[PDB]
Amino acid sequence: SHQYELLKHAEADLGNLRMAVMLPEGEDLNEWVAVNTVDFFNQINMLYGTITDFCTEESCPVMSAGPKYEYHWADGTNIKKPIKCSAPKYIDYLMTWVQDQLDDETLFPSKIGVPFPKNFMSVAKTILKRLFRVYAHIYHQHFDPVIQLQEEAHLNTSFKHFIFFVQEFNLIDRRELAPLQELIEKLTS
Amino acid sequence: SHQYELLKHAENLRMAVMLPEGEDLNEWVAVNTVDFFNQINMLYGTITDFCTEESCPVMSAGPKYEYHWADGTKPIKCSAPKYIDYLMTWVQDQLDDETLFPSKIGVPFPKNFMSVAKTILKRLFRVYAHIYHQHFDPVIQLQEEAHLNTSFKHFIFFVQEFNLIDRRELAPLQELIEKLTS
Amino acid sequence: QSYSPQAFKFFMEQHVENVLKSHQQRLHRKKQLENEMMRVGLSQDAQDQMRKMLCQKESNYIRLKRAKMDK
Amino acid sequence: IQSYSPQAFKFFMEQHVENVLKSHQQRLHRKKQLENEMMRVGLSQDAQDQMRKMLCQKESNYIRLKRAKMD
Ligand SMILES: [Cl-]
Ligand SMILES: [Cl-]
Ligand SMILES: [Zn+2]
Ligand SMILES: [Zn+2]
Repeated sequence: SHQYELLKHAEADLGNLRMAVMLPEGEDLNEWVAVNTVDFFNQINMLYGTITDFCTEESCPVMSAGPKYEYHWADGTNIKKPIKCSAPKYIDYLMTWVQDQLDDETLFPSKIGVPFPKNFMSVAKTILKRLFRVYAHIYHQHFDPVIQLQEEAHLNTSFKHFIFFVQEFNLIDRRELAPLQELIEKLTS
Repeated sequence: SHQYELLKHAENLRMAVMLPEGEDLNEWVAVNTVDFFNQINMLYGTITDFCTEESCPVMSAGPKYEYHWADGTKPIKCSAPKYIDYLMTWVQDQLDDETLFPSKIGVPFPKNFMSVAKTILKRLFRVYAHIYHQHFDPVIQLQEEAHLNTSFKHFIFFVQEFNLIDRRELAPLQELIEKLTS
Repeated sequence: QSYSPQAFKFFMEQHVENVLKSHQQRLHRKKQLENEMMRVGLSQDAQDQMRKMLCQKESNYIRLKRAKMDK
Repeated sequence: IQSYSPQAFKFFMEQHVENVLKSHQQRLHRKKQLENEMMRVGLSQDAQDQMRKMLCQKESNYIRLKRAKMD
């Protein structure tokens, strides 16, 4: 039933990002991807910050993006044997990890002359994947709070921008986009 | 004789330099220093094919004054392009330093900022002097006289506005400074 | 660290407006530079140089914005 | 050292001087406008000091970002 409420409340806000997500004339790709990645990170961060009091251990006993999909934490050298985590714990680990990635002067240079690493696009795509996992969990489990908090428009706009960017540069496979493809097909028209 | 042109569509310059109301001195000096750094950089960049090892065997601002390198770490007798290379590289390293030239908002300037700023400005003026003395005719022929004189007029206006270069350093071009500043 | 709803809403609206405006302004600087540069000049090498430094400045700006150098 | 063409340097210089005078005039305009409007509203001396602090901070920040690098 979640799909039909999600597709009912798709209409949101009061423009076209599709031109704005495009790589500007003569702009380095890695820098663009980095900037938008950090931006989306902040967005999703405070977004989840709004409904964190609804997202408790009891409400979300396991990291779920709908009854069909269930995510497990891993893929970090520290804490490497996969753990069956709850919503707030998993999301905590995720956002903390991404935060540590963005704060790394090696992967995301702060100085001007410092160039990006060779494997930057990969970890960028990883980050974006996991951020989408957060998006999916919020959209599936804690959607009623978004409605009552009247944050529906802002959530849909943020997600729309995210999807426009990702699709613009093909940074997330559709297999990961699966839990929300029904919505993605609608927002991208 | 010989008119100094100057440009043209605008010139305030004096006014332009003045420290704005309630503006930090170090920030102003920093910004203007960087601007002048770029200006002089591409300025010398246009006539780089004339300032060669053969053409200028030593960094000279006239037969009276001769400059030698040593700071980056025993003075070295360098040519025009080599000396200027060392100079601009050094200043570049100073500007890229996050300690002396803060990029963040909350980060304040060090206490000894004015010193290295004045050093930078001295050496940049040394470049101005060398171009004006040795490689000046190409600037004329390239029709950059107006631009060179306007840049130098602005530079001198700034320096004089805040007393950042001693007259002893400005000596090789004092005859010109007296003319441009009227 | 939890945020209030009104804060988030404001952030999103302000952010969207900022993105669209910044994009529009970028395109505006590019077009403006092209028009004035075309008007009373100039070699093609010069255009390439000016465009290069401009693009470098833009990339530097978005890098600083990325580096949260606004504080 | 990287060699720039003369047309580039000239163009940059011409554009730059005009930019300097314009930025000067605009700065003074913002300052005077603030002083007049704040005087009009009728405000405490502490409040006026606060507003001036914020304006000066915004300006100083502006030229700081412009210093390395901004567009
Ligand atoms: Cl994974
Ligand atoms: Cl010295
Ligand atoms: Zn949850
Ligand atoms: Zn020489």
